[PDB]
Amino acid sequence: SRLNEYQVIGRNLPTESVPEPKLFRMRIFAPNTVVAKSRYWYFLQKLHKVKKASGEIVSVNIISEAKPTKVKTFGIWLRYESRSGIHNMYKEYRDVTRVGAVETMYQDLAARHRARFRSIHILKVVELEKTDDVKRQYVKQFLTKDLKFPLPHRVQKSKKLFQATAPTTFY
Amino acid sequence: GRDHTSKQHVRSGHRTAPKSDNVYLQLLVKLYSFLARRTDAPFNKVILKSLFLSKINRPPV
Amino acid sequence: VLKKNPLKNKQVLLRLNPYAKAYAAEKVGSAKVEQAKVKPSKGQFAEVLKN
Amino acid sequence: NTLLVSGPFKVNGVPLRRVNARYVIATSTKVNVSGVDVSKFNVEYFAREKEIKAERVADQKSVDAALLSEIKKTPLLKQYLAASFSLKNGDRPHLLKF
Amino acid sequence: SSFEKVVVIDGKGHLLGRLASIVSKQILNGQKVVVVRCEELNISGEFFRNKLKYHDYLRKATRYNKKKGPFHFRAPSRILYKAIRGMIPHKTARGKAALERLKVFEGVPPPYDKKKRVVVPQALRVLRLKPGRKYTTVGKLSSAVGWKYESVVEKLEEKRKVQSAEYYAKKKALTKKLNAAKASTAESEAAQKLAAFGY
Amino acid sequence: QKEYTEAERSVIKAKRDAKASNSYYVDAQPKLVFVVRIKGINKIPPKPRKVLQLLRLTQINAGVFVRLTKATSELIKLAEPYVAYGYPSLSTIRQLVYKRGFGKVNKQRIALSDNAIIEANLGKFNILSIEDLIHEIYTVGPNFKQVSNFLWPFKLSNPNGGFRARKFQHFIQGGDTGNREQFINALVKQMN
Amino acid sequence: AESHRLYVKGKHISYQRSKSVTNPNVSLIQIEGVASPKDAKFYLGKRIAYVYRAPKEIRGSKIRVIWGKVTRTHGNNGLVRANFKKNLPPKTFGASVRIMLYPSNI
RNA sequence: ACCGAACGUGAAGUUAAAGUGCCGGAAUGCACGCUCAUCAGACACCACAAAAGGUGUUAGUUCAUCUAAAUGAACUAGCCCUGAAAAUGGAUGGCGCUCAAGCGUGCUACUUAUACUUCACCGUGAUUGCUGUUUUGACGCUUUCACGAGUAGGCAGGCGUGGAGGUCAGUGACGAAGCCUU
RNA sequence: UUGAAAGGGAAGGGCUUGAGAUCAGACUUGGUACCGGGCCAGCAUCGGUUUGGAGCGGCAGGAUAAUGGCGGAGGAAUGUGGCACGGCUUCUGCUGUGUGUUAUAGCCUCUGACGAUACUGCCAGCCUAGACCGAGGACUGCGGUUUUUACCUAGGAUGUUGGCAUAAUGAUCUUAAGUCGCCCGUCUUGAAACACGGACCAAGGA
Ligand SMILES: CN[C@@H]1[C@@H](O)[C@@H](O[C@@H]2[C@@H](O)[C@H](O[C@H]3O[C@H]([C@@H](C)O)[C@@H](O)[C@H](O)[C@H]3N)[C@@H](N)C[C@H]2N)OC[C@]1(C)O
Repeated sequence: SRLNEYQVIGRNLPTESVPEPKLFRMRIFAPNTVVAKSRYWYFLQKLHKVKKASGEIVSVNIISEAKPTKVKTFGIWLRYESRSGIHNMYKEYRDVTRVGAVETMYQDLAARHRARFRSIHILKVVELEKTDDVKRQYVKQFLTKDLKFPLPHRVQKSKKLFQATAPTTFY
Repeated sequence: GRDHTSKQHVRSGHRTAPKSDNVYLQLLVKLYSFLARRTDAPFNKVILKSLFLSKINRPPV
Repeated sequence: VLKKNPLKNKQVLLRLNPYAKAYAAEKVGSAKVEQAKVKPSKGQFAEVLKN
Repeated sequence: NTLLVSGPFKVNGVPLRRVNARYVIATSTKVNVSGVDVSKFNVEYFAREKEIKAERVADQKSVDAALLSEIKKTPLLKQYLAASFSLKNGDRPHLLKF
Repeated sequence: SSFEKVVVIDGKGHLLGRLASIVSKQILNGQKVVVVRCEELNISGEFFRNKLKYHDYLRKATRYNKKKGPFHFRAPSRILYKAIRGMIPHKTARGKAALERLKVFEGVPPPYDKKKRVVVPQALRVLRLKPGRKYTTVGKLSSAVGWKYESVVEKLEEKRKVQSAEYYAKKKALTKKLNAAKASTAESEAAQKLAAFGY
Repeated sequence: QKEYTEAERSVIKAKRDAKASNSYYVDAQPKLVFVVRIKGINKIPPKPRKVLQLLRLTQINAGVFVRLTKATSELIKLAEPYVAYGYPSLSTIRQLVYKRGFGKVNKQRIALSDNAIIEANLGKFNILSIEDLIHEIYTVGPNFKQVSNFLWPFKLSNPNGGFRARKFQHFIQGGDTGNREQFINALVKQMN
Repeated sequence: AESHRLYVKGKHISYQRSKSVTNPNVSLIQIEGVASPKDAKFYLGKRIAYVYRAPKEIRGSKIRVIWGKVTRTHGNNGLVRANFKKNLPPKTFGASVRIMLYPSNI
């Protein structure tokens, strides 16, 4: 629920020399539209030599998942900043939406690399259509034949402070 | 809290009554206070404020 | 002597806004909109999905 | 604003009297009293003026007659009315249906 | 979550601090608590590490007079008591009254040997710790730092368990007999009417 | 009421027509903001302090309506880390004026409890009722200046539900200050 | 029968307080069997009696009562805030109170 | 001296910063991971640590040998370990905590300041009106609104003491004044 | 000295309530058995403020949601049935590898006409659970229902009932409990200071 995927379309303000400026689109993963347009201007100012004051947002639109109940494996390409430099990396996630995999990626780079949201650029998110496009074993092990596994040591969550029967963990 | 734009609890700084204790001056002030309150003629308001003035603010004519 | 909220007191609402009676009696708050079923995005705009 | 109740007095020991609706729990059990004559019971009937006036005894008999007539149609209803109510250990009034 | 006259807790397999915080809040709210089998309490972390921690505790003593210093109690119930007292405003009269509502024991002495013992799921080690982690038994730690009565408690606990198993065998026999009696009077009119009501 | 609905339907129609004709409809930029001071009165540098005084924002949780131009935009730019602002909807304006609407009559805060009070002070500008005043605010009319200055600064409560964990950083970075652009209405519903 | 109770058991837990300052005018009350704000809202507006014994008889009785009422829930675990005619004395932290079933809305 | 917020006397509501295992008001709340330390770690200012090492574990980058069943090399950076020695016994505030009550991140609710909102009352400053009813108080009465921190210091309105002019044809040996007193 | 009370390495203070003691009041300067009043409370309805409910309903927008379901076309493998080869099976989920495309399971992509749901917003829509407050004191105003110079929820609380007046009710004193509270004065950037004066009291004292 943290994030949505938006398209943001913008251009330069029309002038006499350039009456029909080119339209540029970006795919932005943001909590809301304010942050979405902010990210769009951030990236346009880094790539091209355009500022917010001389441009305008043309369109902001939710991009919904095509198949929100189909299990997918995603590849994500990232540029992130560590404490000591700038690095590119590629990771894989399993989810039913692109936004879900992106939220997991943000949690994952927070957990393993101490990489905050401000320190990550999402280069590309791709649905991996073939089992041969899946590279990482930590997701590849969930794509095997007749997958099954137990859940040992079930801890039941009680509504009372004191229990009159011995604890059990069967399941 | 308030970010006060002006100084708080400021008296107007204009005399609202004679400092004099003369009873007959106060009778005149009573008359012209009624007149200034009930007539909207500027002359009466001017006369009312003049009765409040101190001695150096009423030079002899 | 007492401020009464027009959003709460109906009499104060009608004292300030006479049209509130017409708005309520004409069900303006839940008025239907007549139009046709259309899908104007089915062409190029579907580039929201991929460029 | 008060409520007119009766035990019936023969069943409970509580007579025709007034109670306040905020000091009562209304249950799900219903008795058809459509044939009970309670027309003349008003505020002045319980007006203040020990021994009970004979008219009050007569009216208690009259109302309890039809009341007991309808009550026995429901099995165990009479014994339910004869028994007091109390909260046992583990009874949660917020979770209970009456 | 009912208000009880006394709550008797089997300390076996409970983690020290979690049980301590729960019991502290219980006694502070006017609930009487008894904890038995404090020798069977658990502390997370390997035995050597908790032994080092207790030795760090032992090192602290009033320099100018050792008899005024912190008093280091070695018995497992006193280890639990130290944990609990640190979670109580024990220097107030209300805190002393709360601590007067608590009783802690090695083993299960009378009259608690014939009373119901309960567990606290939020403090139970098998439910709280990740399966691979190491933990300490408080009885073993107490012996290593000077508690003298581990074998006495073990012997008395063996005797109590024999007696309790005899009790349970008798109870189980009567329960089976009563179950047979209830099944015999099944398919009765009252029983069917009860089954309609959920009972 | 008719022209509000006609304005809404026409914008919807123009967006739908742009999708059909392979175009994009860009909404008219907002002309109105509602600015709430969410910072106390201590430790404010002189220039934003003066700016906040000029916006009549001299207490925490005071709110004013500002017509957007380059001049006022740079004014609000200066006060950005001390205010929360956005674009108020019609219903938000109506709720603010109805519940916490007060008029400046002879330097006195006077409740807008009768249309006579509004008409005796803004009648010369063709404002005769509370709905005229709300209309003049919402559609930034020729006499926005007089109507908005006649309105005493709105004295809001703290939000029911609180703020985000930390207020004093921009809305974009998870704080509460700056422009939030339609979410000012949710904040005002919390605070009104 | 063996039981005659028509009230719900409760305890006087604490005053309304921050870390260092207490507010005796508001008491925090634990209702037996109530573990969520959803279940506690049944008891809002119900009357509360703290019943205690005193050395000197009044109208022949040594039993004295302090009356209050439930005002709102407190926290997430089903505690409630209560308002008594006289603030409950702090020595009763941990003492039993009686939550009445009236004013009833069942 | 930092963060929040500046203060008349109160009621109700809501918050800020900071928090919610116990001490302590508020979740042993929901969630994805990382970490096991025979000196773990635990929150700005702030009560320090470096160069340099580790085949502890985790995730990544770039090459290479592979069915003519995976594996090898260099490297990057997270937590952990080593580097890390002082004098009374002792400090993540204490207890204690290990799928945390630790570290990174997301979320839901919840707790409470002399702050904010509405109301009451006090004062200050302004403000409406008041003579054929102004009538023995117009230095009065009355309508409405805003505001209230303070050393040095200024001013205003008052309280108390000895004595003096005037007045109450005042009190008092049937007890003045003084003194003691839930 | 007597009486009362309290007391685990000071005592004292503020706030709050309990307990014990003391004080106070309306049955009035009450009116002629009744009328009428004082105090404390229950309930009802209203007004102001405010917190809730697994709330209920109407409407709008978006890819005029995306999905799903149904119909149609195309494809593939973590390949179903079938078939061919095997180690363990008297094929008693036995079993693995192959081939290939719906068969004795299914899946994916595109799409055609309908129908919903989430998300966001609007309702001068409805129902429902609690808390705190009641300033003012003939009328005058704005509105509303119009049945009418009438009535109203509309320029700030009333109705009704019980109990008590040898009393609940309030205030102070002592004490217990909870929480907070360093020794004043002074010089000073900075004082509780291991800075200075101060054992106590009266009268004098700038
Ligand atoms: C990520 N930066 C880390 C910073 O977090 C910190 O790291 C400490 C490290 O110094 C500690 O380790 C150090 O300090 C401890 C003790 C003094 O706490 C010593 O026992 C130990 O020998 C010593 N190496 C280690 N136990 C925890 C890390 N987070 O120290 C600086 C640093 C290494 O740059």
